[PDB]
Amino acid sequence: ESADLRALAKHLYDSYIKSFPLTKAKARAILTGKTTDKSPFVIYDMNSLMMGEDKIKEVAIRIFQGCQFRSVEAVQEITEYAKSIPGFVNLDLNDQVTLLKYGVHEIIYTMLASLMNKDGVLISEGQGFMTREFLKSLRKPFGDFMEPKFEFAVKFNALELDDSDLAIFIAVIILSGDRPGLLNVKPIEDIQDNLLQALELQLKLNHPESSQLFAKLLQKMTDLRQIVTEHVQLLQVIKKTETDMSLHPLLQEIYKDLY
Amino acid sequence: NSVXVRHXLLTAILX
Repeated sequence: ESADLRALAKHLYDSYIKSFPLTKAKARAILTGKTTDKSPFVIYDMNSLMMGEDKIKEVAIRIFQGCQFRSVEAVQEITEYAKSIPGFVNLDLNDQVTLLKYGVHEIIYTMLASLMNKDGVLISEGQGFMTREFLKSLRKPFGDFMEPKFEFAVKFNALELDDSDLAIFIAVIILSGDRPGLLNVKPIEDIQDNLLQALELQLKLNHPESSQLFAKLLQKMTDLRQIVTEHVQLLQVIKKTETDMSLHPLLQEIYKDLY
Repeated sequence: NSVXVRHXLLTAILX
């Protein structure tokens, strides 16, 4: 049993490396300045935003549109990673779509934390760094969009997960049997139960001194759902007070009848 | 299928 759970963990890590160009290991090196690559361009005010718009009409709207296109790319990367989880492509296609529709924003926020520190977030494949204070400086309601993600990220990053832990954590979230409208829950729960046993063993071996880390990650799964619920609400305000504000077609499809 | 019909783009990416 345990040897097979390590082979599953390794498969997921290898698939995560294939699916996600900017890993946590690569992001932390950039953020702490321990890489040979050119330093990211720092965006901390409007003048620096203008200067760096090329290395990466109203400003808050332009930032929100770039957020959308990055989110679309992330949905596609997350979908390829999901298709690498053993058993996932043999699920009913309706259920694959439902798991991704309800799971991809929880995964986006998990993986965004890998690009964040308390002072800002890496953007454009690590070629830019936007400060948390600058995001706070945007006019309402856009100035509150990112702050809940930074708050989540600071506490999540304190758990010191690596990419090998994250690969299994993300798979567990995708294979959630309680999403609304799933047609065949038992095969999903069977895959998830095996992923949960792999995650427990991964954290016992990789974080032997981190007591109750598994329970803490289960609770982060709950927290991520609440984050996403709150995010969906903020978006419902954008469409009732902001014009020139239409979501990309892939995001429209995901958000339609979402929560 | 009803979900499939409402998610043309996610279906294309999954396929």
